[PDB]
Amino acid sequence: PVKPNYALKFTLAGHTKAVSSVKFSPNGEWLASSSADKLIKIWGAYDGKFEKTISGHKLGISDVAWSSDSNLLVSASDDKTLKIWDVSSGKCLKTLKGHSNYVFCCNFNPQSNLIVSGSFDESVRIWDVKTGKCLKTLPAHSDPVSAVHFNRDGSLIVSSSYDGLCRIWDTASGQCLKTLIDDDNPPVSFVKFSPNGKYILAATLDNTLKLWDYSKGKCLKTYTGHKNEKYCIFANFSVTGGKWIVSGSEDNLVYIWNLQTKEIVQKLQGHTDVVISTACHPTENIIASAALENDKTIKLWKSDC
Ligand SMILES: COc1cc(CN2CCc3c(cc(Cn4ccnc4C)cc3-c3cn(C)nc3C(F)(F)F)C2=O)cc(OC)c1
Repeated sequence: PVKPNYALKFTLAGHTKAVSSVKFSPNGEWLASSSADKLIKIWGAYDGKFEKTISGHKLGISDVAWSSDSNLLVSASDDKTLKIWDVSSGKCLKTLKGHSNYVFCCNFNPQSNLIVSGSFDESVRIWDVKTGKCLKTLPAHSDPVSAVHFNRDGSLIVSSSYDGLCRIWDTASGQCLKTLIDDDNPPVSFVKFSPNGKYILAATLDNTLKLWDYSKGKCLKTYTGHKNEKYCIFANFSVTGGKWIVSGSEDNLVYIWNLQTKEIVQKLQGHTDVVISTACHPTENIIASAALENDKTIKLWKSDC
């Protein structure tokens, strides 16, 4: 494929404040969304059909993530907690307490016995899913933590922060294995491992995304053309068809790049505020996007490649 042809199929209205994060369930059936309105919503991944609302946090929610079997969700809230939810019943199974400021980002490990979180309190915490207890507190950064992600076998965690650092952590020991910097130390607004686990995709608040080989510390690709100077915006590897990079943008568009050539191959227009979050369906060429307070809708876009 040379270029995709993503076209708007559904617009998902229901949150009453900015949408903070959207994620597809690993089994492809569902989309979960979190919002500053303190709610989680569940939507059909293929038809946009509203499914249910999950409530219980006392303040807005920044992030949600799915367990590997698609049965559990974890949410990260301004109330300083994370919550583990059984999706099909809606019950809160555990409340994870320990952070001393907003919890901004979260993820399960692939085995989904652990949760990693990053907080405005500048720490990363590793939690046991079964007991809800904090296993490790990492003195990870000197500014809020903008992203945390496990690699494909769960042995590593990558974190990013406004302090301009990206760090790689040994899940088992909690030891910092690598600190990665970039010229002029722009805030690092997002990071995540590539699906094969060999690369790091990192956003910096200088309107730039970079694909890094973190082992050799070498920048392999640079993607520009979007607007990213103010917000932490999710980015993705799209792998079900053509190999793309996907990101939101502060000009209200979804950007899609060719991973190897770095050329913009499509811009998706429709949102009326910053596109803060995008996600890529695990098996079909479907993108979900979500926007800030002046918009508050989620959109599902479908491509033939
Ligand atoms: C002190 O300076 C700062 C400023 C900022 C700015 N900041 C704060 C608000 C915010 C931001 C990014 C994302 C997207 N997101 C979430 C998890 N991972 C990602 C990529 C969601 C939200 C958010 C949370 N809630 C409850 N409502 C929202 C919404 F904006 F949608 F209203 C964001 O950029 C961040 C920061 O440290 C991290 C330090």
